[PDB]
Amino acid sequence: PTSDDIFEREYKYGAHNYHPLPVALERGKGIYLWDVEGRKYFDFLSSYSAVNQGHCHPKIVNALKSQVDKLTLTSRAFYNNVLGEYEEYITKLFNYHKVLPMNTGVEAGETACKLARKWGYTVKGIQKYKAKIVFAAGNFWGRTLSAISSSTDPTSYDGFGPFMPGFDIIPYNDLPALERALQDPNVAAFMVEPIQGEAGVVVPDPGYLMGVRELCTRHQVLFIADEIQTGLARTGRWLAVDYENVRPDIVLLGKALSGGLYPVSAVLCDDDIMLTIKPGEHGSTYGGNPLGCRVAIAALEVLEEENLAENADKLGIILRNELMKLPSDVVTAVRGKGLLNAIVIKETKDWDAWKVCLRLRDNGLLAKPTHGDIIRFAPPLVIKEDELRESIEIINKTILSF
Amino acid sequence: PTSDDIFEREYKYGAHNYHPLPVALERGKGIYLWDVEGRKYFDFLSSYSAVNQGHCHPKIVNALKSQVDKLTLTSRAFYNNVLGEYEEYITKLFNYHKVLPMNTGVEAGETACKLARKWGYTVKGIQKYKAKIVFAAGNFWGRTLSAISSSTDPTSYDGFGPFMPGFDIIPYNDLPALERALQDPNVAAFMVEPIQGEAGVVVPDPGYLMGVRELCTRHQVLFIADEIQTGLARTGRWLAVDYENVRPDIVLLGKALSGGLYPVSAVLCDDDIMLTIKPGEHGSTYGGNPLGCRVAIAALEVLEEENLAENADKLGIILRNELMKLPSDVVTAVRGKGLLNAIVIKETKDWDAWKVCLRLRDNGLLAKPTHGDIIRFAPPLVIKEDELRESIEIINKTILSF
Ligand SMILES: *[C@@H](c1c(COP(=O)(O)O)cnc(C)c1O)[C@@H]1C[C@@H](C(=O)O)CC1=N
Ligand SMILES: Cc1ncc(COP(=O)(O)O)c(/C=C2\CC(C(=O)O)=CC2=N)c1O
Repeated sequence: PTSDDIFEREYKYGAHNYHPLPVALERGKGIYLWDVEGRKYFDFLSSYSAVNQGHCHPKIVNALKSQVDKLTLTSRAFYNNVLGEYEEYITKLFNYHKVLPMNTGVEAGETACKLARKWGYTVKGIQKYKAKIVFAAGNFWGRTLSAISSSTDPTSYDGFGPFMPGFDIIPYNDLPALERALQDPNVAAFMVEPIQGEAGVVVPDPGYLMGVRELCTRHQVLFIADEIQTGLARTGRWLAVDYENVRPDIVLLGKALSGGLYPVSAVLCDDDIMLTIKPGEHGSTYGGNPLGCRVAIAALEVLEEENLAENADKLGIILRNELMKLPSDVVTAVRGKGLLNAIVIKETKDWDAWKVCLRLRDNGLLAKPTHGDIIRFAPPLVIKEDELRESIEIINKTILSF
Repeated sequence: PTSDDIFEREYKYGAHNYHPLPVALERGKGIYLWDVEGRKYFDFLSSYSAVNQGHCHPKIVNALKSQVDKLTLTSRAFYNNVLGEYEEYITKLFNYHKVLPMNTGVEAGETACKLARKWGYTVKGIQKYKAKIVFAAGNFWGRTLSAISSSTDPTSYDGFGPFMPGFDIIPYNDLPALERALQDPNVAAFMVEPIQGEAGVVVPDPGYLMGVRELCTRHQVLFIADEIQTGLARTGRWLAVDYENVRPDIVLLGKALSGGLYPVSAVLCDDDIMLTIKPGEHGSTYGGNPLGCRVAIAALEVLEEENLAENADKLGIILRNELMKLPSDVVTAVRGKGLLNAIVIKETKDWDAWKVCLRLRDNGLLAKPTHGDIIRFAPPLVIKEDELRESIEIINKTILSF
């Protein structure tokens, strides 16, 4: 089974909704990935920041192994002995009254939208089905019809049919626009990434998140922080909103909540919001199952025990300082926080970000462009300074190779 | 670590979106569950048919244990060695050109709606954005904003903001209604469960599915079969539509696709539909990851080698025959196919379905009511005839003790 055999088999039998970088991995550990021919690569994508803990982290693997012989799925029609322990752990970790467990990032987002509308109708007092949710241009929170209904990316929404009403879009990093939107008392929530990941690591100006908090509070609007990609130590803090000391009304976690071992996502908020949803009014077959819950407890413990936020902070400072040494008639922008970083590749009609990632792959480093000309650099947070130095050398010699 | 500790902790720190049967499980094996006090129960819900293969089936556990050590998540920005093997396997198993992997059943349904809309615009010629999707009253396909927009159950949609446009609703088990609805040329698809599960195991009349297939073809409308619950041997066939030899345009699979070990779903269809979605136009972080694909291959293999379809066919006949022996004063209807079955209870001031289910629990059998008065009986398909008779005697004991 060769890489080309793998490419062709997927092309024949799988949908073509992805165009992946041509590399075929069969193993991963820590910061490293191996393809089927045995070549080794630095992972600088981390599955979009889902493997913050590194691939196949042994403590998470052992949690999964311990629970899978015991009990894996009851559905929430019954109780089991694991879900409560996890719920107590994660609500006490992030200091919210309650958690609503789901599986994928987009499901946590859908759940937040449902809580915001329910809260708007039953607490704020909006007349039924006039509630609005505001989003920021550039946002990505998944691919359901609701989620693409808030997207400004034509590839997400075009051809996918009438869109969800009550979803309004304002520019990112634009407080007066948010103030203007929040003039309308029918607005129930503003959902926003503290740093926009799929948009290309778009870091807003300092004080943006503080102003969001103050505007949402002043207008009695729920502040929903999507931290599915920025949370869990990726940017150098437990939540990226910790950089500004801001407390969202709802927090979304996913991705790294499981170390990549299991689709686990979380909706955290206080009772005044969460309990707007009554028994039978929301759910998911796999949401809150014992296996994902054991995996999630272990994944969070790893983030804490190994001090991965502080490592991400220090190493991100180093990586950004080395990337800013790149020439600028080639790299026109370097941005990021912690180990969520990007560069912007001045795309001639001679070379582009894709060619850059193909040559990075040839030199043993795996990264993928987004929105054409942006290259994200987002390695697992267990990377060491010497490993980061070697990877930076790969990046330098590749960029300069063009 | 008692049952009441468990109830109390979940009340404190978990969302209140379920009201579960008060039983606190900590182990499952095959058809059996054990609670934290050591009490043993027959599982007659099967996590809504996600554990068709029984709890903790060893072949699926070993598949998961074999992969969790190598590679669990690259995202589909890269290729991995497992996904294409699984795609070849499942597509040849069900005789469709391609599969689009997702994680949860609602995500497969959303994916199908997006396929149907995009096919309507790009193949059928419907003007953007006028494409409709027809659904049957009583349908249940998850809890996203889209899915509840097509629901006729007030508990799923009431209070949940404005609804998704372009969905029409007709009665179930009603070919003339479908015929009338498909006069509109802007209809792209009809999505329907071969047997409505959450609605209370509502079995359509013989020939309904043949007539659906005929009307969809006659009017150039996609037939989407949601077999997330009815598929994978549950009703005594690989797909419930196999009872009438009908081939939907799109098939949804979920739940038992992983034996309960991992959230895996799938959307199956031929090229002329599947390839209306181009690269970058749809995906999911965890969709198609190698861990889920290894468990899904093993879960399917279990269903084939242990002959669970024939088992559920024969044993479901035995179960329905014995449930029809119950008194028409208390049990007013019996229905089902294979091991997907339910009874309807005559509600009086001396018993209701919740009371019956609490007493079933006290007698060693776990079931949950749906829509008030319907009890579903759905044990794992690995159950044996003598175990099924023991369970039936627990049901007789319970019903006749009222
Ligand atoms: C994921 C993403 C989601 C959707 O999560 P899901 O894929 O488990 O449904 C929601 N919120 C955020 C902030 C993120 O990041 C990815 C973002 C994309 C990227 O290129 O960064 C691709 C996604 N799968
Ligand atoms: C036919 C069908 N289609 C889609 C979904 C959504 O799947 P999901 O929960 O997102 O994985 C389900 C799940 C159901 C049904 C159910 C009950 O009471 O029967 C409780 C669930 N959570 C389903 O049965």
